[PDB]
Amino acid sequence: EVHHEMASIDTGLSYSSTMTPARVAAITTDMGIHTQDFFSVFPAEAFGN
Amino acid sequence: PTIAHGDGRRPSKQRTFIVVKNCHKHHISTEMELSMLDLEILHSIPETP
Repeated sequence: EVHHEMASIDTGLSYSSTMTPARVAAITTDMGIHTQDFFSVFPAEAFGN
Repeated sequence: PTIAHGDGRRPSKQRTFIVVKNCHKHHISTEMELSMLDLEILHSIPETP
C-alpha cells in the first residue's frame, strides 16, 4: 500500500477559480403534477368525526 | 485502471475482467478469364524478334 501525501495552498489573494454551469445533460425529475400528501406526513391528525 | 482514493481509504487493486468475442470469417471468389492461345504463347518463350 503506497501512501502519497501532498499539500496545497491558494497563492491568489482573491478567488482564482470559477465554476459555471454550462449545459443541462438531463432533467431527472419529471416536472409533473404530483402533490405531496398531507395524510402521509401527518397521519396522526383527523377531525372530530 | 483504478483511482487512488485517500479519503475513504478503501484500497482496491485493478479489476481485470475477461470477455470473449467471435471472429467472423468471409470468403470472396472471383474468376479470371485467361484465353488459351495467349497462355500457349506465354509458355513457349520465343527468341525471334
